[PDB]
Amino acid sequence: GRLRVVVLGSTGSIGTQALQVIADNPDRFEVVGLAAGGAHLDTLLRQRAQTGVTNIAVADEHAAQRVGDIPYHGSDAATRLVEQTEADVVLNALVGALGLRPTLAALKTGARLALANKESLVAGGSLVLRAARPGQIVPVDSEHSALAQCLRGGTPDEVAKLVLTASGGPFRGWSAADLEHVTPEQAGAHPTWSMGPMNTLNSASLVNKGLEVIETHLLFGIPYDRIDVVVHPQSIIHSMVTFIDGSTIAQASPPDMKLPISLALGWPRRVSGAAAACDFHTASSWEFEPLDTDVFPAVELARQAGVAGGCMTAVYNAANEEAAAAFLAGRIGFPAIVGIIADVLHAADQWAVEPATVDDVLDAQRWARERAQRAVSGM
Amino acid sequence: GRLRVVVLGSTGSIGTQALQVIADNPDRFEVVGLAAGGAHLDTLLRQRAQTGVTNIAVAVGDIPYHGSDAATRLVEQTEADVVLNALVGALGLRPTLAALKTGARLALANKESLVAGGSLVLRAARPGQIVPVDSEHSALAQCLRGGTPDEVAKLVLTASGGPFRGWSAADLEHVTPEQAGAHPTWSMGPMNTLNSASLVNKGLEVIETHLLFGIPYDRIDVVVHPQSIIHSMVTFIDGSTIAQASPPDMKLPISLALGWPRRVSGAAAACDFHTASSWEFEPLDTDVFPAVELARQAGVAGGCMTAVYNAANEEAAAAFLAGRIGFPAIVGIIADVLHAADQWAVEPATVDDVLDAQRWARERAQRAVSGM
Ligand SMILES: [Mn+2]
Ligand SMILES: [Mn+2]
Repeated sequence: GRLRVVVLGSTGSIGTQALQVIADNPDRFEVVGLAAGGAHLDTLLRQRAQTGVTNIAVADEHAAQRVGDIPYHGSDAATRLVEQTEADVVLNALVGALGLRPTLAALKTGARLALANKESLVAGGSLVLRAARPGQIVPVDSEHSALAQCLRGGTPDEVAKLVLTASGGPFRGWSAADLEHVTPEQAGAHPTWSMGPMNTLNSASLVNKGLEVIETHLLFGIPYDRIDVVVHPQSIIHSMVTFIDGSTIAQASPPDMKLPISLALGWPRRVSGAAAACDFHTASSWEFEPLDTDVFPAVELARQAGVAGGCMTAVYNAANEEAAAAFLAGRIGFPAIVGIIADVLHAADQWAVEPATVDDVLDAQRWARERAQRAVSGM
Repeated sequence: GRLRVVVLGSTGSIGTQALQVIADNPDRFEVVGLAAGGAHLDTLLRQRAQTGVTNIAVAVGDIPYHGSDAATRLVEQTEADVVLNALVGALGLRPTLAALKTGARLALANKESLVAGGSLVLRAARPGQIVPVDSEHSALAQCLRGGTPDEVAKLVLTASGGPFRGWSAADLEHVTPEQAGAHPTWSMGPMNTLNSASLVNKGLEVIETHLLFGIPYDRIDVVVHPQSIIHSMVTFIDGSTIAQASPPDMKLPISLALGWPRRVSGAAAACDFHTASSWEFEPLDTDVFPAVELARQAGVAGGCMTAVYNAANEEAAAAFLAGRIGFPAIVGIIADVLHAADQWAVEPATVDDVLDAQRWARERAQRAVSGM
C-alpha cells in the first residue's frame, strides 16, 4: 500500500510541494530518493536532514568541492539514482535537458513516471513513448491532469475532442498592432535571469500552450486536429474532454498544484485533502472565449511541428528558447519570436525523422539553436 | 448489440425524443413496445404508423393492451433489454416494478418510482439496473466515473433557479400561476413547470440522487447555474471537481440511458467554444426556497416520508393553480404535512402502503388548503 517515491528536481516548486503532500500522507507514500542540481545543494541538504533520506543525488557536475558525503554526483547522476533505486513512482520535476535521460531510465525500471519535465515529451517525443507501457506516464501539469481525469468519462473510441484551457496570458485580447512594441517587462518577464522569464514569456507568447498541445498529443494519442485550446481567464476549469455523444466532462478546482501532484503520485487513487475544492457558497463566473489564432499563431505552429513529428517538436522548442532569449535581450520584437520559430521549422525538413537515440534529439536542438541564432542576427 | 426498447409514456417530451434517438440509431436500438395514457392517442397512433410497432398499450380499436394496468401488462409480456419509463405520476410505479422483475435495464424518467416507491423500488432492483434519464442524474452518473465511491466528497446538483431566482418571500406572495409559468387556462398537468418555480423539482431530484447513488443527504448540495450548461458535478476527497457540460438537450441523457454504458454518437450538439460564453454559479437562497431542505428532511426521515413530500406538493400545487392559495403556501403546506407525518417514517412493504401514504398526504394537504 505504501508507494516508494523518487523525487527528481526536489528543490523546485513542484518538488517541494510533492514532499509536503508526502509528509502529509506517510501512510500512502515513502520518499526513497531525492535529486537536484549542484546549484541547489544547500536546499537538498536541508531536505536530506528533514526527510532522513540519505539516497540523494546531485544531478550535475556542480558543487563539486562540496560533494563527499553525497552518494551520486556528476552530469547524469539523477539517471543513476533512478536506475539503482527500487521505487513505485518517479516524480521527474527536473528542469529542461536534465530531465530527459532520467525519464528514460525511470520508464525502463517499470515504475510509474509522474512527469513534470516538459522537455521529456516536447523534445524526447517518440523516444519517451517508445520506452513506456500504456498508462505508465502520469502527467503532473494542471491541464494534462484534468484531461487524464476527464478521459475517465468514456472509452478511447468515444473521445471526440480534447479541450485545453488557457489563461490567455497578459496579452489576452490585445491586437497585433498593440503587441508590436511590447517589452519583456510588459510580458511579465524581468530580464535578470533568462530563467523565470522563460516560463513567463512562454505564457505571454502562447508558446507554453503550444508545448502543452504537443504533450497532450503524445500523452493521450489524440490527433492534433482534435486538440483544441480555449481561453478561460479564471483557470478554474483546468481542461475538458468532449465525447462523441455531445457530452463534455470537465475538471475544476481553485489553482493549486498539490492537486495534480497528489494525483500523479497516487494514480489511480485520489489523495484525501490534497487541495481545496471549488466553493459554491459564493457567486462566481467561469468565462470562455476563443483564442485569437491570427494574433497568437504559436499554438497552430506547435500543431504543424507536431504533425511533422520526430524531432520537429524539439526544433520548435529550441528555436523558441533562442528567439525568446533574443526578445528578452532587446534584440528582436515580441511578434518576431513566433516568426523565428516558423522560419526555423520551414528549414527543418531533415528533423522530421524519429530520433534513434538521445544524441539525435540533442543534434536537432543544437541545429535549431544555430538556425534561430542566424534568424535573430538577420534582423 | 442491438437493444430491444420498450418506451413507456411515448407521446410526451422524453418519449418522442427517445423515439427520434432510436430512429437515428437502428443499429443500436429497436423499438418493441409503446405505452401512453390515451389523451394523446392521436400521437400514439401516429407513432404506431411510423415505428411499425403494433405492441402498444393505452395506459381503442385493435390495441393489444388497454385499461388501468395496460402499461404494466405490456412490460410483463414483452421481451426487451431496456424499459424506458417516461410515464408521469402514479402511472409509472407499477410498470417500474414490473420492469425490474423482468431483469431488463430500466431507463428511469418517472420521478414517482423513486420518490414515492423508495425502498420498495430499490429492493426490486439489482445494482446498476436502474439508469437515470434526468439531466442532473445522468451528469452525476458520468462524473462518478471520476473516482471510486470512497473518493466521493459531495454531489453537486445544478439548478436553473427557476423564474423567481432573486425574488423575495414578499415578491412571491402575489405571483399568479401565469407568472410561475404554469398556465391554468390550458393546463394539461403543469407540475414540472410549477415544481421548477417552487424548487420542489430540485428537492425531488435531491431525493432521487440519494436513492440512485447511495450518498448521504448532508453530502448532496445544490447550486444555482442559470445557463443550465453544467448539468451537475461531483467533488472528490482530493478537492477535484468533475462536471458534465452540454447545451441543454435531453437526447444526450436519453441516449446514454438507453445505451448504458456506451455513448451514442451524434446524440446531441457539444459545447462550442468558438464563441464566447459565461457559466455563472450562485448560492440558492434557502430562506426564500426551503423546498430542497424539506426534501432532505423527508429523505432523512425516510420510509414513506418522500411519498408524503411529493403527494402534499401535488395537492397544494393543484390548489394554487385553481386560485385557492398563494404561491409560498405550496411549500408551506408541504412542511405542514411533513410536521404531522411522524407515522410515515416506516418503510413501505407493498404498493398500497405507498398509496396509503399519498392519500393521507393529499387529504391532510386539503385541510391545510381549506384552512389557508
Ligand atoms: Mn500548464
Ligand atoms: Mn431535472
